[PDB]
Amino acid sequence: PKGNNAIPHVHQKKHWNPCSSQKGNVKVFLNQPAQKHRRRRLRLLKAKKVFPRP
Amino acid sequence: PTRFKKCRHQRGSTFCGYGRVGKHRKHESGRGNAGGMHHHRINFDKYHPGYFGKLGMDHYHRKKNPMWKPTI
Amino acid sequence: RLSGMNHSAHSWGTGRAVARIPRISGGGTSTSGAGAFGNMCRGGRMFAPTKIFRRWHRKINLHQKRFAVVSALAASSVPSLVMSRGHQIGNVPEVPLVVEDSIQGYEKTKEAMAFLKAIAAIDDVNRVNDSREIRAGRGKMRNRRYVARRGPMLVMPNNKGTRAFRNIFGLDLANVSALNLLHLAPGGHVGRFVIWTQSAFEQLDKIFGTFTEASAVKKGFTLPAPMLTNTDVTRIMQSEEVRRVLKPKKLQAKKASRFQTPTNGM
Amino acid sequence: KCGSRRKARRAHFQAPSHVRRVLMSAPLSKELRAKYNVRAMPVRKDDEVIVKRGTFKGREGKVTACYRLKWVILIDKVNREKANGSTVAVGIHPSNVEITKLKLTHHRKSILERKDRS
Amino acid sequence: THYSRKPQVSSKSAKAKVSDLRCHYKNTFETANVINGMPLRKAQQLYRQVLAKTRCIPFKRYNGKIGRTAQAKEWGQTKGRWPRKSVVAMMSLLKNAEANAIEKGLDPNQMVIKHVQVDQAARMRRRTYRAHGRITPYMCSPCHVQLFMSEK
RNA sequence: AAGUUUGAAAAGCACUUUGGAAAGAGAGUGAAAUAGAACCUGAAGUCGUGACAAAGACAAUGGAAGUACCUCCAUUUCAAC
RNA sequence: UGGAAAUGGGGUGCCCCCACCCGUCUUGAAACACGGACCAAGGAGUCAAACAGACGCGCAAGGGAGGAGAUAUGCCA
RNA sequence: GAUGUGGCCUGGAGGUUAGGACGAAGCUUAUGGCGUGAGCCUAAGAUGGACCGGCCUCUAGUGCAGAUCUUGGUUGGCGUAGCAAAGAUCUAACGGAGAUAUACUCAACAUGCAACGUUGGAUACUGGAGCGGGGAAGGAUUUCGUGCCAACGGCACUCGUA
RNA sequence: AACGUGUCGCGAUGGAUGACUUGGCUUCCUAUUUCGUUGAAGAACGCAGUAAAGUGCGAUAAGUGGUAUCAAUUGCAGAACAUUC
Ligand SMILES: [Mg+2]
Ligand SMILES: [Mg+2]
Ligand SMILES: [Mg+2]
Ligand SMILES: [Mg+2]
Ligand SMILES: [Mg+2]
Ligand SMILES: [Mg+2]
Ligand SMILES: [Mg+2]
Ligand SMILES: [Mg+2]
Ligand SMILES: [Mg+2]
Ligand SMILES: [Mg+2]
Ligand SMILES: [Mg+2]
Ligand SMILES: [Mg+2]
Ligand SMILES: [Mg+2]
Ligand SMILES: [Mg+2]
Ligand SMILES: [Mg+2]
Ligand SMILES: [Mg+2]
Ligand SMILES: [Mg+2]
Ligand SMILES: [Mg+2]
Ligand SMILES: [Mg+2]
Ligand SMILES: [Mg+2]
Ligand SMILES: [Mg+2]
Ligand SMILES: [Mg+2]
Ligand SMILES: [Mg+2]
Ligand SMILES: [Mg+2]
Ligand SMILES: [Mg+2]
Ligand SMILES: [Mg+2]
Ligand SMILES: [Mg+2]
Ligand SMILES: [Mg+2]
Ligand code: NA
Ligand code: NA
Repeated sequence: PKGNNAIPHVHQKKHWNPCSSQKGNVKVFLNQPAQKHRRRRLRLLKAKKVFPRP
Repeated sequence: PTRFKKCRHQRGSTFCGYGRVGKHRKHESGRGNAGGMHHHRINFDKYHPGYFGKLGMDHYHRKKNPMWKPTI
Repeated sequence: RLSGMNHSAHSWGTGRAVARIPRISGGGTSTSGAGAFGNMCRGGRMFAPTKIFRRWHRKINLHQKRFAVVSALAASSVPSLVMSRGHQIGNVPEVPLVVEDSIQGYEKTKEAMAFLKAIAAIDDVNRVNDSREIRAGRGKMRNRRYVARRGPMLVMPNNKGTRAFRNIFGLDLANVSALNLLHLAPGGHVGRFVIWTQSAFEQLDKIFGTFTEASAVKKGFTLPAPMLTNTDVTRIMQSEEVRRVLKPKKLQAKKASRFQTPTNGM
Repeated sequence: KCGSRRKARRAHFQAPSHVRRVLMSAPLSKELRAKYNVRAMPVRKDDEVIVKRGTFKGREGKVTACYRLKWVILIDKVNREKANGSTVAVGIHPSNVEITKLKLTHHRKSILERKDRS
Repeated sequence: THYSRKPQVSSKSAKAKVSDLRCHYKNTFETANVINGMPLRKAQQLYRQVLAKTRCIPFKRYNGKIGRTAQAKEWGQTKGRWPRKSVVAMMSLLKNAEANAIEKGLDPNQMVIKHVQVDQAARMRRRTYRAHGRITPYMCSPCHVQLFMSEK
């Protein structure tokens, strides 16, 4: 049976999942802490380079 | 966690709670919201009154910031 | 995403006395006509291949994290809980253990070891040292060769010092400004053995606040109120006030004898 | 250092000839350590060693070959007989032997000067 | 471990064996088993008479739909044959065992066979061609033989 | 398809003898050859051999309760106990 | 105090009695209904997203992010 | 068909507590003991040779008798069906380990059979639209000499396009 | 009797299991980082005292020159600046 549930609209009918025949269309954030570290390091290096300017 | 699911309890039952007669087939009633007026009409009418039709005027380019108005 | 599916396999259909599984095309090799594309076939694709967008990480409420840290710190000050967790504290002078702050001026591991022997943490250090061994199972081939127990944790007020303590095997170092629950309750069990310096011990009150004064560091945080004012319910149950209102004890029937009782009226 | 056991082992067993020379080092005697203040040196042909581990423990002889392809050295006095009566040498890993007298050349003396701990 | 059984007295026994003989295992099984309890000289006479076709080898286990003969009556059977390739192989094995006994310093006229065992060895593969373009196995089945004898 | 994964080290079986040879019987190396060369461990299934149990034709297997014979198994007892 | 006795297990045979071949679809199988020569290794309710209910935990007329930054921090995803 | 279980079992992680060259894992069983049961534990190995058990949490590619299931191996049928188109070989001497190969008795037969290459004789077949002598397509050392007989020439070989 | 059946000790055939792992898969980072008519990628044929495949190389052919190092390479030949030819 189905019963009393919300009518679903989940919007996943395109080839988004990478499989044996599809490249997929996805974006993950597994590099977030590394990129945060890189940005802070770049800011510190740039400040050292342009010292004493703000 | 996989160790709390019904599959672990059903190992050895050969049918996993879907019956010998009806069985577990692919799509026995169509996919998604199909048949809302034909063979799912009772469900749609008793649980979701007002799903079908049109009502009211249209507002083409809605901007919510000019409509912001909270109350206390 | 391509593993097990890099073949041009097709089913032979019925009419040949073989199963309907897809089979490798071609000829001239031992793999010609063999099964393919199936979780039950040799060289086939696994069932439900694993993906990288599984939920690996978790969110936790900030207040719940702070509550857990507070509970671990409170448990670390009960000597019976520390022994139950498994640390060897039999010659320790006092729990919580607080020492002078001059240890930050050490420069030699020999001096650090002398201090540990004086403070009597050497028993736990020796326990950790003697527990070292090679890991059991597959983990020894995956850069997890050795395992050992957890020893005492020494808390410092800042990042200075620690030069003479870094190489001592079986001793952990912590900073009072960033206390870690994974180190305060290893394996999910409370009761870590902690050695405090005077400066960090004094900073604790300002860091964590009291029941009535908010923390200076954690904005708008106070210690949770207890559910019970006194947690000794046995004393309450045996107090005179309760015994005054308890129901009286009555005399019961005598215990049945060894002989069987009769049941035949006629 | 190297947190990968797989990478550490690959570098050891695929090392070139000049890297295997350093890996096949032996400690010096107490008398030689006092004289040069050096704990260990790579083994060289025409050196004097004494065996400290294994069945040939206590034997003495002169190094005749550093094979470097089988990770062994050959000593003249360490040998055994075959079935037909001939004599063959037995290889010993350099970390089991101890050097008792160094073959000194001009380049060798410069190396000892570099590694002096004083 | 070499032999499945051990002689009662080792100093008065001789042994012999052969591996991967390249004779039919079923034929060699019947040929070797018939001499299990016989004296050495009596066993050698029997093999000579089989080659002359005056006595036969009884086939007791692997005998499905073979011919009947009158020479099988002395063994209490009705089916027997004269496998010459197995016989000459067993003749050589007895000579080797006899040579071992003489080297020890025993009398070959006083020796009795006490142990005979024949086992299947690894097979060799050829092919044959059938109707409708089919290819079907065409295999060979060699055998292992071991024995020892003791002096009476 | 296919780990050449013997052994710490080839020390990879000199020599006697039977055989055309393959090999067998001795001897020897090695802590082990039950580690003898694509040689660590060496399962299941199937087969050979020795000893024993018997057994008609009820296809065989199976249950329940006894008995005959065996038992490299366990526990208990061995003195006014 | 023994090559001991006794009581339980274990093995093989025998006697009297009892006893249709497993899995499956089916109203109905033992069936003249289908799949079934033997063994080893492999083999099938999973991951993600939206919603709801029951149960556990924190706070409460408020609850909570996310993205990002800052410095302990330059061992530490 | 639903639900419960300080219910059993498998690979890995955070803790804690132990074991091992006086022998870990794995493997074998007329080795008993325990549990209603999934299973757990001990004994023996005249097996093996270097790792690994219990308990509390966490985690998952986590339990097989059958899918005309997949891959590898084995197996009764079975020494069975058969190895029947193209007429065919016989003899002596050389060669070869391939023989005239024996315990007693004994003259020889009735106790070493069967099979092979070369040469000389004999007897046959192909019958010039030939199992004659040369080429194209295709093949690519199959050509020649010496040696050798593990596998291959569906029987055999001392022979061979091996 | 014989064939056949059953249990135990030993032995064959067979290659599972355990332990091992210079391989795979997945996730991050660094930078003076992106071929060719000045003939590339790919294809062919050759080269060692002994050399089939593979690896390296091109008639200067398992390689010439330079810097560093510091005594081998090895199945067997062969050769023999150490001040580093
Ligand atoms: Mg319904
Ligand atoms: Mg259900
Ligand atoms: Mg249905
Ligand atoms: Mg695969
Ligand atoms: Mg017939
Ligand atoms: Mg045919
Ligand atoms: Mg072994
Ligand atoms: Mg083996
Ligand atoms: Mg077996
Ligand atoms: Mg029945
Ligand atoms: Mg019907
Ligand atoms: Mg049925
Ligand atoms: Mg009927
Ligand atoms: Mg059907
Ligand atoms: Mg808000
Ligand atoms: Mg796994
Ligand atoms: Mg049994
Ligand atoms: Mg699975
Ligand atoms: Mg299975
Ligand atoms: Mg026939
Ligand atoms: Mg015929
Ligand atoms: Mg025919
Ligand atoms: Mg004909
Ligand atoms: Mg003859
Ligand atoms: Mg002739
Ligand atoms: Mg012609
Ligand atoms: Mg043939
Ligand atoms: Mg030129
Ligand atoms: Na569904
Ligand atoms: Na003519």
